Amino acid sequence: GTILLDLAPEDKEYQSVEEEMQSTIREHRDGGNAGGIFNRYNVIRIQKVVNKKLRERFCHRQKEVSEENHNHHNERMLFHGSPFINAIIHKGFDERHMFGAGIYFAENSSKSNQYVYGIGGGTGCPTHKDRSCYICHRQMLFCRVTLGKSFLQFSTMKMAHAPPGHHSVIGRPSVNGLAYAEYVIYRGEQAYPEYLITYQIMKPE
Ligand SMILES: [Zn+2]
Repeated sequence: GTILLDLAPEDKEYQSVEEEMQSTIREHRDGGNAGGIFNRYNVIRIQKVVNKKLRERFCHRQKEVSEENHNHHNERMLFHGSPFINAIIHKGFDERHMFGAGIYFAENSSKSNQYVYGIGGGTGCPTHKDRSCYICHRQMLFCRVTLGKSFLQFSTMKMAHAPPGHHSVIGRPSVNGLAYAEYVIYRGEQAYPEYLITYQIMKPE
C-alpha cells in the first residue's frame, strides 16, 4: 500500500514545501472563525506519499488530459484540506465524497486550513471541539493537480463536471467576489497527494 517518507528539515525539498506553506498564509474574511487565529504554522513533519496504484491512476489520467490539451497536462502544486486526509493517502481522492460537487484546492495554505476539520471548520478538532485549536496536530496535503484546460470564472458556476472540452474550473479573486483563488477538479485521478504536512497553527502574542 502506502509508504510515508519523512523529509529532513535540512533538505531543500522540505524547505521548499514549508516555504510555500508559510508564505501563502493570508487574512481571511471570517477573521479566523473557520481555521483559527494565527500568523504562522509550527510544522511538525513533512512526508512524501508513495503508493504504486495511486501513482498509476494519476499518471494514466495525466496522459489522457495531456492528449486533450495540446500535449500539455498543465500541472499545478496546490494545497488541500479536508477531514478525509487518512482515506486520501491510502485510497486516493474520490469525487463521490461554489463550483458544485468537485474536489477543491487552494494556492493559499490558510484557505485549505479552513477545511481541515470540515465546512467552516466543521466542529473543530475531534478532541476539544475547537476550530482554533493550538494543541492538536492538523494535517493538510500539498498536491500535484492536473488542471488541463481550465474554465476560469469570477463568480459561482455550480457544475457536476468540468464544461465540455475542459478538465478543471478555477475561481479567480476579484473585489466584490472570491477573496482567494480556488481550483476544482471533478475526477479524483486528477490529483496526487504528494506531500502530507503535519502541523499546528501558532497562537500569536
Ligand atoms: Zn484540539
